[PDB]
Amino acid sequence: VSPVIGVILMVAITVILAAVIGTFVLGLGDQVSETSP
Amino acid sequence: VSPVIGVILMVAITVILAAVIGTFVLGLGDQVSETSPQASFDFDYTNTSGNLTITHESGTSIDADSVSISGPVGDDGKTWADIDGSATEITAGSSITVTANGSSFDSGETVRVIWTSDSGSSSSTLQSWTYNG
Amino acid sequence: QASFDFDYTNTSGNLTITHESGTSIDADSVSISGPVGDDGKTWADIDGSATEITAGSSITVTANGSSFDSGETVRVIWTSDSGSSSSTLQSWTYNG
Amino acid sequence: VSPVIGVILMVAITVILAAVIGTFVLGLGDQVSETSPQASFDFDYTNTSGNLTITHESGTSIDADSVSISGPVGDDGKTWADIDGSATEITAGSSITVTANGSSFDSGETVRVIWTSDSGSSSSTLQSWTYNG
Amino acid sequence: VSPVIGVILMVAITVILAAVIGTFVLGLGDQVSETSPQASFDFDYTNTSGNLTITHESGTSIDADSVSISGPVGDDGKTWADIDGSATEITAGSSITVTANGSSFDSGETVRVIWTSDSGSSSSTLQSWTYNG
Amino acid sequence: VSPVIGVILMVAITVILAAVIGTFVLGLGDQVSETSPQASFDFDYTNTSGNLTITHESGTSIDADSVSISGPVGDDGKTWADIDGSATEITAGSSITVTANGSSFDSGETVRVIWTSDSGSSSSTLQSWTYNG
Repeated sequence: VSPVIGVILMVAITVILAAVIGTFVLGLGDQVSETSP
Repeated sequence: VSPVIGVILMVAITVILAAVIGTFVLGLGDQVSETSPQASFDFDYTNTSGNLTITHESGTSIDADSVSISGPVGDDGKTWADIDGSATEITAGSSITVTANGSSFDSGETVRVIWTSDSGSSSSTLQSWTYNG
Repeated sequence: QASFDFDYTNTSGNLTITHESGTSIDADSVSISGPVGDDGKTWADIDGSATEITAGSSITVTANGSSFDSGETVRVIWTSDSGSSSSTLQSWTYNG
Repeated sequence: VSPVIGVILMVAITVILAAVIGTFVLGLGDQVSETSPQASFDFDYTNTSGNLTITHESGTSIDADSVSISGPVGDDGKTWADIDGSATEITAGSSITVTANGSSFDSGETVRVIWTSDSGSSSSTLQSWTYNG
Repeated sequence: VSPVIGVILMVAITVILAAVIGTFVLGLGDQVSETSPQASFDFDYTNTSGNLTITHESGTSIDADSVSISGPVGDDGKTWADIDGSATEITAGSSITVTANGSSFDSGETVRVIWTSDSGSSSSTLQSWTYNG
Repeated sequence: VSPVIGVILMVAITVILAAVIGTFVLGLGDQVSETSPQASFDFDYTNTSGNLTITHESGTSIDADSVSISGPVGDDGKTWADIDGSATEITAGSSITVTANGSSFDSGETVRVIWTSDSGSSSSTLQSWTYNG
């Protein structure tokens, strides 16, 4: 029983941590634009 | 006689206790679900008028009622389907326009794009934008 | 022994309960108890013509009033043929 | 007697709970697919008539029903296979002509080339063009 | 009496089943090893005689018995240590010469440099050369 | 009577054995902590006098008592806060000067910057410099 629950909680942590990285890298990539004439 | 009765009562206790654990572990395992969409957005700010435009660049298609804008803007806390009249899905090329609260932004003010699940028990920040003067 | 999936939609207040995996259950042995409109009715009553509960079978109940409040629980309950035993198959709590 | 029965019931719970996780992780892993084509386009604008020509320069071959034009132009929201009568693939040297809505563009107006997947659950912006006076 | 015996038999089953898993996972973990060398090679072809020269440019040192040539050439399937008489290592400046099968190459014919591990259960293509007329 | 007593004694054994595992796994899980700072340093050597200058370029701020210099230099094994009189933090623009042991370096001699944790049970090499003639 306990191994399956451990797997569930590890997956739950992984999803949140991946979202946290995704927001940061997307915001970092949006910053570059607007060349000058 | 007594050993057999003891065995019977021990089995009777075991069945109930196993059911009690089973309910708990099944309920615990049902809790994990509902991942959030992955997409990219473009923030375009004009200082003369204070208008900020948010456009969908690439990624999955998102329900317009699951996305809301939070920040120091006039349209604060409203969904993407409210800010424009008739949106239903957010695909590439879709945009909305909000205005900075007052008439302009101040350095260090953030505007976020937020996703909320259908049950309302999960949320995520899709993207955020900070004004850096 | 079986597993169920609870799917709640906040806009309309509808909660869907689906059989995921496990044994087959008589639809007259299972009832729903909770602050919902279909309270105390069996699985065979909520839908017109059910006879067995196998994987992929679902029912839809509605939150009493028009929405749930945080901390309200809905249970799935099994009752034996003689009526002298009962058990809670699964329960769902709304946590805002 | 009771320890063996407890073991039996614990194994019975374990099997179901493992199946419940397996379904979820398999469904999560099936979601990622369908990358977008990489290609380059040439935008050619004539101010006298307001006509903008979009030509495929180099890159992969693209279905003409997967590409649509979005912008302040008369042919807004139509696919590449609709704007010309009989296109089927987009290879190098293929071009379409749209006209600015009204009779001319205004500075700061953008026209995009957009790819949509067969299921309709993904989109991307291939290229965009902004008129800068 | 019976509960203690049930516990004893359950422990006896647990020990064996744990050993069975342990053997499998240890054998699975032992399988991954033996990465391939990284190096660069120069292919020099002369059309008059049909001779192709392969020279080691830069990178790690490679055993001459681990590298073989495969392609439409006379020395097909032979190791680097066979094509020249007395090679033992492949370092920068080392070269071999093969000849196109027949007396010349045809457009679209490929010659590869291939590494094989000591056990013989892994291989990789170090570099390939295609004749494009 | 005896089955119930057997159950009681089995439960009594189970509780103790579970506590014994719990202590071990909790202690094992407490061990992982204390990551090291990430920063960049500039090494500037003058051959006439044998002086090597180490400057903080960019990165996080570091306690001056957590960083020491190891190498064939006069100030060997001393912390960054000892080499200069009154340092407390290492931020960008902070530098120290050490002198090569003897009066000059020899080719192949390395100087390291080393971080040590507060408990003293972890260390890392921040950056190293080798003199290549």
